[PDB]
Amino acid sequence: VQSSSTGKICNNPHRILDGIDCTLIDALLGDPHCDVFQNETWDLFVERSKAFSNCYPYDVPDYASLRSLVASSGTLEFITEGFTWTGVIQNGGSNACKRGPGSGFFSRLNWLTKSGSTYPVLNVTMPNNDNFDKLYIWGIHHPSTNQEQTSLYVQASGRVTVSTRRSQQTIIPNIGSRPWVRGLSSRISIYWTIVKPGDVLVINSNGNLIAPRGYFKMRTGKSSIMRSDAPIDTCISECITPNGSIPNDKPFQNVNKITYGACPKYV
Amino acid sequence: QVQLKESGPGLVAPSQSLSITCTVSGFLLISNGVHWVRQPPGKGLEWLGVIWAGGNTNYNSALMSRVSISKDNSKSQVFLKMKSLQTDDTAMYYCARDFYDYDVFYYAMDYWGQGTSVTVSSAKTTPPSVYPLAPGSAAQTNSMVTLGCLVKGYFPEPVTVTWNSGSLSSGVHTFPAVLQSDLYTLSSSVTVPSSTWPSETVTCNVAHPASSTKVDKKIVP
Amino acid sequence: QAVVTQESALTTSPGETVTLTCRSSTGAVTTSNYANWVQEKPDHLFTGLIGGTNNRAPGVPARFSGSLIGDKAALTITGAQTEDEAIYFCALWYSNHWVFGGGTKLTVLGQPKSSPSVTLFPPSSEELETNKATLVCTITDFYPGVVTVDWKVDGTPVTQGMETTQPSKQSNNKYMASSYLTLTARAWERHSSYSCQVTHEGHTVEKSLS
Ligand SMILES: *[C@@H]1O[C@H](CO)[C@@H](O)[C@H](O)[C@H]1NC(C)=O
Ligand SMILES: [Zn+2]
Ligand SMILES: [Zn+2]
Ligand SMILES: [Zn+2]
Repeated sequence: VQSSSTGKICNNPHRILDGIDCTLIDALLGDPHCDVFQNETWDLFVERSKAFSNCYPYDVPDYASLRSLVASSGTLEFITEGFTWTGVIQNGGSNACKRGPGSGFFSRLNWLTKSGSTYPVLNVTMPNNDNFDKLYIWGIHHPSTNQEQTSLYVQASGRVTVSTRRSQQTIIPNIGSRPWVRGLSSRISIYWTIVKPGDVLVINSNGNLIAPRGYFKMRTGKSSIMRSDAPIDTCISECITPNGSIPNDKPFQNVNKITYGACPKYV
Repeated sequence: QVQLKESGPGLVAPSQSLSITCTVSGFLLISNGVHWVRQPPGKGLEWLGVIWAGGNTNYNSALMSRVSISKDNSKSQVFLKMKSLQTDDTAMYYCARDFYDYDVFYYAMDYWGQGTSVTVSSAKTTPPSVYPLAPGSAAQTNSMVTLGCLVKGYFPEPVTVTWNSGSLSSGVHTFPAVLQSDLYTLSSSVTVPSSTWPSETVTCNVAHPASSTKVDKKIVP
Repeated sequence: QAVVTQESALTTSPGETVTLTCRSSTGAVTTSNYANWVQEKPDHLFTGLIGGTNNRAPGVPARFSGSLIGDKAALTITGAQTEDEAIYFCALWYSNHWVFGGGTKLTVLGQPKSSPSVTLFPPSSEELETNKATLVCTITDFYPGVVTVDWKVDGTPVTQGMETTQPSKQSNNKYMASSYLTLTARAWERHSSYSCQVTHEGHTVEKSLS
């Protein structure tokens, strides 16, 4: 049995993307310090421990699953789209996610807020005419107070509906105070929607929408994600494990149940 | 960096239509609103109206019937359009950026433009009539006699008063123009020693570029 | 919508601690009003100073502070410096409508008081021939830059035909100004004595003729 690793993860021959201090999801949403991972691509994406977010406090229900769907796709290719928001202020941002001289937010998300006196009943629609699936990511904002809810969205309680021809997610914000994070007691909740060809993404809301800026091109799940603090070395090796590289010469390995590439069977 | 510039007419006749442009740079119009503030000569500031980032606008109740703000998000231009102009409208026109803080929730006018002056006059370019000013009442108080020169009714600004073609410089005091009737009157006074006037000639020179006229007028006792 | 009111002018000296104030006809100035304090410097080049009542804008020196003091909003320069001389405008938000104040002129006494040199000029024969008479009173070299000009005819007080230029800084930084009294030759003949009364720092210095 193969029962030992070099200790490092060899840079060759699989395109191994080290996230350094960004996890996938942070690099996905576009946390200011993962701006480097934009449009990046990989066979295997290793998430380190250092990893810390540092933008608007958010939570992703169905995290481990949205994470895996992206990880497999292996590309982070984002495609901007001409969304037309008429009636609200776009490009909103915050001090808990500074960028440049001040207030910032996730590069791949667009915070809409009221335009002066009002927040209209948004209802955009965006058809997928292409020959590939589209992975739209959006979110809902949950202010912690009826004051915040109304300063930003006017309406006393908002609602977000993101429908396609076969689905229908209607999440309604939930005002209340969550624990302080980077000075905030507020939160945003990340949702997703895959749109099949000849389908139409439809966003209708009248509050709290944290709109999509476009879509992520999705290829076929040949790639994979892995958490490991293993050093990366310049070397050729086929079987990668959280513990490092192990040779695929023996038929059974007992090093780890998680591996990448032509690997010995786990025992 | 943020930056706002106003480009407008400069001079428009009463009953015509005023159209100023505020060309913003370094921020998007869909991210911020732009405000219009005017400052008539020797008055306070007046808020004209505002165009929000959503396109909707909010105008000053009073002037609302005549104002009209718009904008071309793609060109980065905010447009202030005024109709049925009347003289009162002469004032400096300013566009300033509307700011909102998302964490403390307050409005504010952070970036002010440079401004652009707009005079609403129905006057044709007319040269200034220049009358010389001498003391008249010789009290013989002290060695400093003071002469003056009235530059009545010209248009538009500016005029260039000079005494003795520049020879006299010491205390030439040339005050700002005013708006009597519909033209600009102004004056300038040079002070000299009694042992200089009427002894020597002190001449007043008034060049008014706009109407290529240049009158000199010797000030007699 | 309402009427924001504030001090016409305030005169401090370096070091002193001045406090401009901003009142509301409609009532007390709350946080709801987002009191904005714009600073107008020479030749109308405005600059934001404080937003939302007390949020100090970046460039603004530590010495400027926004606050509510009772039912009115206020700005406090702590240790005013000559470079603080400016017109300080107050703006108050009232439901998607801004309302500015009259502005306060802040003088920061940086030099010795200087008394104006008044000069009344009688109408020129020339100007009279065309049947019009314009009295020119030139007030100059005064400091600080604030005078009040009043006209008098035969001892009685004038209330028409007078126009006074706002004061203008000089090169020596003192001030100059001017006032005109315009009457028709006929009306000019109708009286005997004419006077220009310049009031600066309590005293009044007048010049007159006949
Ligand atoms: C990502 O891809 C799009 C593809 O059309 C391009 O517009 C954008 O600049 C790309 N960004 C980077 C950092 O490669
Ligand atoms: Zn392989
Ligand atoms: Zn002088
Ligand atoms: Zn009389």
